[PDB]
Amino acid sequence: GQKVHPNGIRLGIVKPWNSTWFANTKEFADNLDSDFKVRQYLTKELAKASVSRIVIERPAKSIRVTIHTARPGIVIGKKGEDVEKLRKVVADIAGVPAQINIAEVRKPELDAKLVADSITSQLERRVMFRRAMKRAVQNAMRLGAKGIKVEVSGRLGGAEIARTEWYREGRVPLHTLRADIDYNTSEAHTTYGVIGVKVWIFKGEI
Amino acid sequence: AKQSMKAREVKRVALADKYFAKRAELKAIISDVNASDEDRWNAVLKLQTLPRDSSPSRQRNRCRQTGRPHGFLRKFGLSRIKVREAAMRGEIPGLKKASW
Amino acid sequence: NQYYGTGRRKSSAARVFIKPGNGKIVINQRSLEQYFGRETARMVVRQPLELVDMVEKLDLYITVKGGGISGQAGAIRHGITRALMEYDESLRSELRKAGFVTRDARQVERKKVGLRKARRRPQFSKR
Amino acid sequence: RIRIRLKAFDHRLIDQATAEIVETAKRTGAQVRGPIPLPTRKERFTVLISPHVNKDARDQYEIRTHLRLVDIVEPTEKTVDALMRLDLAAGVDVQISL
Amino acid sequence: ARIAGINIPDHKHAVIALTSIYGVGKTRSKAILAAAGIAEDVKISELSEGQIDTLRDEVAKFVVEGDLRREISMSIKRLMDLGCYRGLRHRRGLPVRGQRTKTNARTRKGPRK
Amino acid sequence: RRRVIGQRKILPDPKFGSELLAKFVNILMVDGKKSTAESIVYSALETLAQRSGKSELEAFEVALENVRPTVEVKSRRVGGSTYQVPVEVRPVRRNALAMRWIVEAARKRGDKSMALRLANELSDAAENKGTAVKKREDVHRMAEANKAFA
RNA sequence: ACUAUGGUUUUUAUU
RNA sequence: CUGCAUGGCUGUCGUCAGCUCGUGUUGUGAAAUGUUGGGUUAAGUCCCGCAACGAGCGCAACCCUUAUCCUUUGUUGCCAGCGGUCCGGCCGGGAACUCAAAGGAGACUGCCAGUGAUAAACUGGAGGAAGGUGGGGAUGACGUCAAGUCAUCAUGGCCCUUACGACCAGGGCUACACACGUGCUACAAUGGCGCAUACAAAGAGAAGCGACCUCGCGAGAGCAAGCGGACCUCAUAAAGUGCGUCGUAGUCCGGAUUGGAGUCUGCAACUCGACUCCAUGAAGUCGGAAUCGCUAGUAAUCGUGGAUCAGAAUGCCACGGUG
Repeated sequence: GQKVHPNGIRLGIVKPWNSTWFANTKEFADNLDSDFKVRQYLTKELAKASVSRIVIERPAKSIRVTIHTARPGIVIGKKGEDVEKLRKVVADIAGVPAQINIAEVRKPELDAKLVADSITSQLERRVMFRRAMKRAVQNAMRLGAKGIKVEVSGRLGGAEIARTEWYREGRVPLHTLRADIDYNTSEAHTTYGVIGVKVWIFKGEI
Repeated sequence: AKQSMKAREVKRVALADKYFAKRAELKAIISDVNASDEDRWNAVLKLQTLPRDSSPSRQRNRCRQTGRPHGFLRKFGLSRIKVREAAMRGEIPGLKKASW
Repeated sequence: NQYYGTGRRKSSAARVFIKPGNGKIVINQRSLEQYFGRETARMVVRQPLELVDMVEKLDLYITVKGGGISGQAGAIRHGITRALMEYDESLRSELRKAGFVTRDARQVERKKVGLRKARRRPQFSKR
Repeated sequence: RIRIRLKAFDHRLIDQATAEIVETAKRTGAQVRGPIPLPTRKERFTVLISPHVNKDARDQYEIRTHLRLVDIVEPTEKTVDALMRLDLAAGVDVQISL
Repeated sequence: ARIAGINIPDHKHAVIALTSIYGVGKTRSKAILAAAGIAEDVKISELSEGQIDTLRDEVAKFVVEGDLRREISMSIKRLMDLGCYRGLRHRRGLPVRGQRTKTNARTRKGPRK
Repeated sequence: RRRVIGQRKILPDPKFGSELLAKFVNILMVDGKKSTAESIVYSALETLAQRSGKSELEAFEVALENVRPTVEVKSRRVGGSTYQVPVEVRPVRRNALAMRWIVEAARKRGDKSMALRLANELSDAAENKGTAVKKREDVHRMAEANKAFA
């Protein structure tokens, strides 16, 4: 059996957490639930915003979010009023006044979340996944990768077959902690299953 | 987990804003032992034996993402079967896999 | 002139002080002859003091806290040694040859998961 | 004269936060009282890897927590105003009560 | 043998010498002595020194043997034909405080072959 | 099959002048109870006080000269057959075997108390008869019924 | 190295 | 309902050394050569060699912890010097030291001697706090068992929906035609009990831990300090030692069974709860064919916490003592 998330396993390399907030243990379940309340709404509303990562931060009676997108022009607009709307509604579920920081992605087709979008959206469009995946792999090795694996799972092309398919390029370490692999997992669902995808990107050792 | 269960759990948070003012004091009044074979609540006892979700029993924290009845841990504020997802997503501050 | 030595064993710690000129043998304000009156480790504190002949030439003071009594004794042997090897640098090599100057490595192990009694494994005979 | 209670989940964070508080405190007080390190707090956990099966398999996790106090020895209150006009390292909690 | 009552032990501790004969409890077996100035130490085997020949009526003036049995059977005096829980569980040799009969039941019926 | 180790060297006691006291307190020792070991150590020399001889400083170590180990039996399997061989005791371990045989009756006999069991058995020391002697006497049978080994 | 010795384990699913 | 229809998620051999790609050679090919052999290793590890030359993944290391010296420093932990001063880390203070935190250094088979292929490496030696894998822990390649989960989530099919729903008053899941596994205590004298007393670690603690003090044979209840963390409380750790005492007695032991009387939670405890105090009391004197765990602070074996939670664990996890 396969085990442990290929990036979540590396948090032990003294990495920071996806939200930083302080509260005494008797209110910890609700202070954590407030964190899910914002992360689940922001990810649901950024599902088609070309976003690669989201980080939350919750200072004392405050919330400060940092989101990375390849296309900030579909998150900001109207002299900043179209994001002033997003600021209004996140404060409505956070219960605190908000700040919203939008970072712009360069080389987005080298980032595991946006490389995964490039195949997940085309798998929903019933595109020939072996071609679409081969291009996504070679394009990553063109743009800045040193090794990559993209791996598809279940109902391959709607057929009565499970297994996995990938075709790996370059080098991708498995158990070397200086390797810093960029990772993502997605689902395309359609009407006949879940139709999953996984991706591992290697850029060089730390 | 049942939709009629969370309905009761949500109404229990609004109960905390209407019951602990005076009805929790009426529950103390009808639980008193000091008087014997004399009436003082004869018409209002059925007006206090009806409320029941105000009992300390029959409560569990439950999972706020799966409604799971058991598996809670006060140190995490999270149901045990959802910790391994959160700890890989980085969603709990200070938590790390180490061994020692 | 006062001399000092640290000593450690099984998470316990000893602070030992030595002075020239005959006198006391103190441990937590008590006598070193009497604090280890029956203790199985009662010679462990003596081995380095015998090597100069005790209670005839120097003065000894000890403070110890926490853990076991055989622990505190084995910590004291290093604490005495660390002061005595500066009080007599002609003994510094004698204490290396006796091994009393090396750090105690007998640290306690911790309970394993799937096991109940430290590292005794729960038994299994058949399927 | 006041302590500035600084809390974090990381040592190099709580120190690089301290590094601008002691720099502010020199801009608003000429000198500082210097370090207070504290014993670092740590908790361990043994978590089940299976939802219902395999009772003898538990994985070993930590939560480590950091605290600092700074301690201000100038009674001039010029640092406790500037502390609330300061860009500080991210992921910490700061409190003051005279 | 059989000097303190119906039970056979030869040499027995004086503060429990009246146990296992149906008439005295563990604390009563020591209290019965101090009301008569009788020694609470050294094991006894014979009717010497007044140590137990002084205790014959002080035991018998209370519920003993079948009279003790009849008193601890007051629990079922309204259940001597009505079988409701305790009734049937006493009209036959049966448990009344729960029994995990699938183990630990030899003691209820007789020893294993 | 590849872990290689040795033996821990031990010093004679400053009072008793012998290396026996440095090891024998770890023999018959159980549950970490070394103060019970330091409380039964040669305690039979009081139940043997009329049969002790001169100098109680050596009056237990002299018994090893009558425990007199000569051979130890090893039993191993080669192919399907288990075999047994009596081999002569080794130059330091001969003393360890005497130290093991001297406590064979210390609990496993009806005399009651360790000291009385041990004094009775230290008085069967010359002939070695009846109970608690099997491991001392029946090992010798194999070395007198066969003197042609390889 | 060679104990003196023993017969027998329902069926089926990566297309 | 179907995880032998699935995504996701998690075991096991094993942390075993193994799984592959490019190129050159071989064979019709499957495939081999490589990756086998030799010396060596913890090891496809490190040396050597030969039609094989190199590379990728696993393996060593990077993650976690701890052991030492050197230097500077510190809270509510510490107390060598110094001021105050009954003398008290108490006040002032110090950061010497236990400890704590940071800064720096240290280990490399580097050095000696054999062995061996003048290699790698082992064993021994020297120096060192540490030595050959420093001690003790994450980490699971490519495979096997179609392992397990439709019982988290998601989902194709199948089924119930004038229901098997879930609202409410309530059952059963602690029912035994018979044995084993697990946990555990006694049969003890190398013991047990009472009384005294030596030496603790770790952790939890705002409808909590609850002190002093009071009441209640006691469980528990009341007055009520402090604490949200090195504050104040759970809480004087028990084995160990010392005196007394037992002395094969089916035992002061050990209490299945069991009756009463109190305590506590709850809308409600009898069944199938916990705690306490009385009175009543069987077995157990040694164990069949057989079986299990540890290589060192380990096996032994007694103490102390944590989670869950209205109320109740002997199961789960965690830390000391002797050894």
